[PDB]
Amino acid sequence: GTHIDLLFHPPRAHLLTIKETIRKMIKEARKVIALVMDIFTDVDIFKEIVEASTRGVSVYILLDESNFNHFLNMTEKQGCSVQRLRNIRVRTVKGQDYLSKTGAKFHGKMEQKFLLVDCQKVMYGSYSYMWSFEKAHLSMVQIITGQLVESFDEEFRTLYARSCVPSSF
Amino acid sequence: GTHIDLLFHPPRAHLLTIKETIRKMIKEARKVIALVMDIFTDVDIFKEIVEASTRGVSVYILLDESNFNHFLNMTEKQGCSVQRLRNIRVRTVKGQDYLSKTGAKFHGKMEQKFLLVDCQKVMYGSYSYMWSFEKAHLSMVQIITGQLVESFDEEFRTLYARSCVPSSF
Ligand SMILES: O=C(N1CCCCC1)N1CCCCC1
Ligand SMILES: O=C(N1CCCCC1)N1CCCCC1
Repeated sequence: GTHIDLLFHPPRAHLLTIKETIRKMIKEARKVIALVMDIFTDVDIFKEIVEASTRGVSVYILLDESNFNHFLNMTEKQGCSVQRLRNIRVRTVKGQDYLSKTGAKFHGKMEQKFLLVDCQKVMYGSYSYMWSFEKAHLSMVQIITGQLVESFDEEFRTLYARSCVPSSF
Repeated sequence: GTHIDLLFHPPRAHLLTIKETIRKMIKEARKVIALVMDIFTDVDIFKEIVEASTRGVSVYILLDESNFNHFLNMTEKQGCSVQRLRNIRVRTVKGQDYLSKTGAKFHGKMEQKFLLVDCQKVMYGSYSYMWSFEKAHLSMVQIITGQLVESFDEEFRTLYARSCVPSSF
């Protein structure tokens, strides 16, 4: 009871691009959007998310901690104060703590990305929401429906519990 | 007609780590191993692949072109001339060609990571074969059996057709 389609960028034998399919999923959302992403600088996908939030959709966004200031800078350059949108909550996730060769204390990255809409559909894969994924790289995603969506829901809730208010806020 | 399980690193309720499951999948290979990977520097996984090849398994490895020298540096440190193992073929894959504002022509990366064994089982996800994914980062994979495996086989063949002999070789 799980169904899976594959999409690629650049595209193959499918009608829509990965980015057009991301916009579609966000426009179709009626209740909740849950996003986990490492780098988020795409202005067009951000605008879709904000519009969803003005419609009354609750939006929860989990970003990798090291790269967060790239997202904040984009929203500021768009003249948005993302802090003030009540229907969106943005929080950061760190990787593991570790000691380097020299004994310094660092943390790694959250290498996870997926979009979960209305607890019924997931896009999961290697596509990051930034210009380099449009113009420079090859990538792929899965569009997932059915029972496996519950597992993504559970994982989102576990990451949300770990996540923190961004230090920049 | 597809079954999918999830594994995480650091590990959650499941018995084995991602790295232990990779070693397992390789040891269980009877005919063919097909691997697509962005960076490969983990010696223990490389030892497993070489041992599979000595028992007559055919091994096809596709590596992101921009990161290839990290692999080559590892195999040489280990005292292995990988280009002399006839049951292993290593080839590189480039991202898209694009032109920067300075005019110089560059290419991006292949952002794709999966292990396909005997045309029957796939490990797909965000885990790269390097020390940072053991000690520093949070990552996840899918373990896939059934009809979806066929789509991974098609994609492998498509990337293999695109791929090139590495310039060092
Ligand atoms: O409403 C949700 N969930 C439904 C959407 C997918 C999984 C998360 N959460 C978000 C995290 C704070 C607790 C409520
Ligand atoms: O025999 C294979 N395999 C590829 C797909 C998974 C296993 C079977 N190939 C490798 C790619 C070039 C031609 C032969």
